Amino acid sequence: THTGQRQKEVNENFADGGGGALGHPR
Amino acid sequence: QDMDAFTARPWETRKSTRTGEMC
Amino acid sequence: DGSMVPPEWHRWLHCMTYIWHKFNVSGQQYVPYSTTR
Amino acid sequence: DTWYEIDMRILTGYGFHPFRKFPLSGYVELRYDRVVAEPVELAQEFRKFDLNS
Amino acid sequence: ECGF
Amino acid sequence: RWENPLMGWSSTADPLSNLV
Amino acid sequence: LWPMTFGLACCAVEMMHMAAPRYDMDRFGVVFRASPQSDVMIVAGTLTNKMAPALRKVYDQMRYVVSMGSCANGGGYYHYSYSVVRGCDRIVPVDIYVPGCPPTAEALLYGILQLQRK
Amino acid sequence: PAAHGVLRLDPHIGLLHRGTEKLIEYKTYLQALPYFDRLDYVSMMCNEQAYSLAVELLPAQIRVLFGEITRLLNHIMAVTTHALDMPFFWMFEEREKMFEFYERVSGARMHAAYIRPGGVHQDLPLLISGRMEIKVDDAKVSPPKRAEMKTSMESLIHHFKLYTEGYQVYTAIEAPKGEFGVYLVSDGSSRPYRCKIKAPGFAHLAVIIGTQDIVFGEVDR
Amino acid sequence: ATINYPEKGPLSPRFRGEHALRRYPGEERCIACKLCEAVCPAQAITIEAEPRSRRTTRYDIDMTKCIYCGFCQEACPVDAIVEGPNFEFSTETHEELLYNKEKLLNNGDKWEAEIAANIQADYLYR
Amino acid sequence: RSMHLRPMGDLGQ
Ligand code: SF4
Ligand code: SF4
Ligand code: SF4
Ligand SMILES: [Zn+2]
Repeated sequence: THTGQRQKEVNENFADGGGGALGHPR
Repeated sequence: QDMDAFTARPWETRKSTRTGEMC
Repeated sequence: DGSMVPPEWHRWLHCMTYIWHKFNVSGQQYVPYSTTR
Repeated sequence: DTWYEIDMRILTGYGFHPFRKFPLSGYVELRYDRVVAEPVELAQEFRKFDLNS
Repeated sequence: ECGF
Repeated sequence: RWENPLMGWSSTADPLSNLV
Repeated sequence: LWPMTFGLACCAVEMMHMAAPRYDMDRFGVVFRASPQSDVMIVAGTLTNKMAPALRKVYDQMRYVVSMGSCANGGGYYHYSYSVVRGCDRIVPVDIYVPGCPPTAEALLYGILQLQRK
Repeated sequence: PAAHGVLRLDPHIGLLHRGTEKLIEYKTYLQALPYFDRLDYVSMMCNEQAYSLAVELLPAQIRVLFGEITRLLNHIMAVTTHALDMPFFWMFEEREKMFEFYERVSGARMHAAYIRPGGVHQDLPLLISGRMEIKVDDAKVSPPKRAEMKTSMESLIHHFKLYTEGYQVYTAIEAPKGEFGVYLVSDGSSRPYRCKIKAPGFAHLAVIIGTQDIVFGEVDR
Repeated sequence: ATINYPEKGPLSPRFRGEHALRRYPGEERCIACKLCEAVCPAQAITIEAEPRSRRTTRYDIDMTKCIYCGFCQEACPVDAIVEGPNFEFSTETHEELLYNKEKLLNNGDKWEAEIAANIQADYLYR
Repeated sequence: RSMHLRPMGDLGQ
């Protein structure tokens, strides 16, 4: 897994902020 | 704050230790 | 089954108005595990 | 509107004082495996939070 | 007897 | 406090663990 | 799939909504039924320690089990309480798990149809 | 089927007891609000209005309108289930329409967790004893709006502390089943010290059984 | 009334169904503040973090303790966690209802064409 | 601890 760690469910896309109030604290 | 790493947070810690272990 | 509707059409069908489907694959199925070392 | 109670019998199970400042999860579980009671063991323990500023 |  | 086999929780067997 | 209803708490009033005109489980053959002449038991609502013997007894006199709601599933809001069984799996073998608190009558209809597929 | 849920005939109640009142003592005032929808699960907004009124120790409220909608929802269930002990279907279609109103205002058809101490959670979308702005402009009790939480430092601090710790802190109402009251003892911390729930149905229960519209989620709490 | 399920009943952009972890327009949005866990009225969220930025290593939600109340979505200051529109994720075993960081991230990657328009519809009432 | 064979063990097992 991206962390590094009974199909084994594993996400494949290994990973203000844009959008104004839709992002993160500025 | 006190009131218009990244390992643990103060409220959850007993006490430190959390769950038996502590931009 | 209802899980066959893609998420884009899921909005329309329910009158609500990296991407990435797969239906409910239970009975792949998701098996849980610890994501930490 | 703390009948009304409060027993805290009107609310607890037969043969069981929970509302005394008594552990939240209690002392015994129940399972079939009838139905029998056993000492309480939680897969995840209640995480006590220290919120007081 | 509805349960017992 | 052991670790749950399935999810890695912090299991317990002491009822008075959070009694303060 | 004539279900016997173990209506415990709020999940029960979200499943009597599926027999309501909008969903009408009877159109699928699923009838609001009676004496456990029943095939599937829907454990909908918190199962208390006090009631668990009754649930097991009616299971024995009955088959499939559908668990509706977080309470019946794994305890939900009341999981850490001394009076509640953390899930109905500890008492009866469950075939289908309907998540939600309460799950929508549509979600329970999905659970029933997935039980039909099973 | 006419046991109104879980009743052993006394009445040997305790079949729906879940230690709600004890669990409220382990959870902050906001975390305990959802506990009040699951008491009379036919009068969710009316249940969580009394708790909000008590906490506001510490307003929107819309609360009275949704309390009347909830009164109609509860009385439909009471009368139709009494008759059934099926009009039940005829009026449960209307109950479904009301559940859609609930879901449009909160997001859940039954347990909205919408009437909060300080007013109501969100505005109506551009919306329809005793059987048918919107919140207090005090960011030390009610969380700030998400736009301000991401632009103002005081708002971010208050949003952080109101959701992790909470705010530092019976009252009876005419619920659709009678007098629903809460004896709240604060504590001075961010969590209730004691929360007794006077349910209308407890004294009433002390084939109705139908005319007392008994819901065991409140007789047992 | 009767509708022909599985035509489906009306819902709103505020619907509180299956949870999902979201991403920035690839990086995750969760910075592990643990405010969803702190608020979680059912203690359904187990998080562990480490430097690695500040992102979660463990991010679990127990759908069998969860009361599906959206408090986590509301506590999250970065729109990372959310209740999706999906109400049709019934399983045949209990273990499938104990979600993981991978399960929640896959939920956010599958339902993103809808949990991004619903937010845009409702983000101005929040 | 922490079809008839299902209520016998904890989650997983
Ligand atoms: S799962 Fe939720 S709706 Fe169902 S009985 Fe439990 S609290 Fe009530
Ligand atoms: S999901 Fe949101 S609230 Fe929860 S830890 Fe991540 S950033 Fe914090
Ligand atoms: S919806 Fe509520 S109960 Fe479920 S994980 Fe989020 S905060 Fe916890
Ligand atoms: Zn940025």
